[PDB]
Amino acid sequence: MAAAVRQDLAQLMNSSGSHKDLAGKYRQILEKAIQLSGAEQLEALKAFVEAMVNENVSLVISRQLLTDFCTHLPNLPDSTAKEIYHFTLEKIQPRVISFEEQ
Amino acid sequence: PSSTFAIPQELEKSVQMFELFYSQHFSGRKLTWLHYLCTGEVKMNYLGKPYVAMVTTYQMAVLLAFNNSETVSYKELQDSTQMNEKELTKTIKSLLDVKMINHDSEKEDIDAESSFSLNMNFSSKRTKFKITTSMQKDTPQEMEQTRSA
Amino acid sequence: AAQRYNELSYKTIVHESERLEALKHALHCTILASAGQQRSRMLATLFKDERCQQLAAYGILEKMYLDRIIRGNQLQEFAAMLMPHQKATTADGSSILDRAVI
Amino acid sequence: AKKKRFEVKKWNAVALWAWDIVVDNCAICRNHIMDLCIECQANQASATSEECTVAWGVCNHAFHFHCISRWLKTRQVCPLDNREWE
Ligand SMILES: [Zn+2]
Ligand SMILES: [Zn+2]
Ligand SMILES: [Zn+2]
Repeated sequence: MAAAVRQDLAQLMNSSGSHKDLAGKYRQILEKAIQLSGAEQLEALKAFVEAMVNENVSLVISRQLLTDFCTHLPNLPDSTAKEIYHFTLEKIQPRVISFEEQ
Repeated sequence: PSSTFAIPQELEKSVQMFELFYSQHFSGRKLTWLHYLCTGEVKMNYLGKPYVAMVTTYQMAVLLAFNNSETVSYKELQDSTQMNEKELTKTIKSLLDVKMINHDSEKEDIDAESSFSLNMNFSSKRTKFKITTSMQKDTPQEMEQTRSA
Repeated sequence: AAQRYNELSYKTIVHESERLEALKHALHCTILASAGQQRSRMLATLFKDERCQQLAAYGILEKMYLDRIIRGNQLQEFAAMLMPHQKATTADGSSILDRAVI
Repeated sequence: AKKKRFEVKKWNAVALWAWDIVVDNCAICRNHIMDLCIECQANQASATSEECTVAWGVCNHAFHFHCISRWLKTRQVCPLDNREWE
């Protein structure tokens, strides 16, 4: 089944610890996996965007790491970047007031 | 100019969601932004009798800190907040002078930790006087400051 | 648009290709409509340009200048010189160019 | 224990005013955007507090008629709202 990579990053999200826990885990693991290639690349792009939606992940951690993500942006191909900008708009327009810079 | 506040979901749903319906309310009567109306009334059943009351802004963040962890360190926290520190001089004077607020440590430049204490205080110290709390200064003082203006 | 393109072609701060680009669009605005009076003044001002003599349709502006009824030959000449959006016959019979030629 | 631990308050600082829709005064000649101008004196229209002489429809660049028209006649690109002058 194709739910394996989603299950792995969901297991890395299943920690109910602090914001420092989830934030450090996803910073390091998806700085690793975003800079990979293929399905794990795509799902790491989606999972970092989805990890930066929270309010427990408070907003200028999300804003700052998305500024960092927009500097990592030329590492990505164009179509995966397109889908990133689609789903990232989909997470911004809830709190577009907070993420006008994004 | 005011500082940059995170504005959480309830704050969002109060105002921003309102902005959605506001378009429905006024189509063509545009918006000049005013956060000030953020409303809060708490009905809490911590103790047998639901109480409706009003309190300060910081511990709410602490409560959020508690839900997630015990503490929120100021380094990342400061990284996250970035308040515009125009008013800060007056703010600092008020926070230091009050000492009603249960805080970790009030230092001049940067407060290293903002994972504030529990509900230490009630309405007043004494009855004759020594009465003064909620945090008054912002409230009547504005004109007091504004008189020059 | 004729005064726009022409007096942008007369300024000297812009690149030379962009000057003659504004000039050739002023010649487009010469031929595509028929002459209004200040329009015709700007067309005769275009007629005094050697750079317009460098343009392809200076014979068309010449026949505009000599008050000549345009025959189908030079009509089809500058019709070869148009852009296809400027070749718009939008249910008016003959084109905006051609109705203005009439 | 937990009876008053500092949750949502009303809080007010200074925000506004006057607003930041601009909306501007028909700037070619600039009688006030409430004021009836000279060009609306022989006209004498019921004019809005943001309509000195303003029609931003399809005509879209409508200021004080002969003054916006004098900014129109010497070169027909009248660029403040960028159309022909009313
Ligand atoms: Zn008047
Ligand atoms: Zn007038
Ligand atoms: Zn007006």
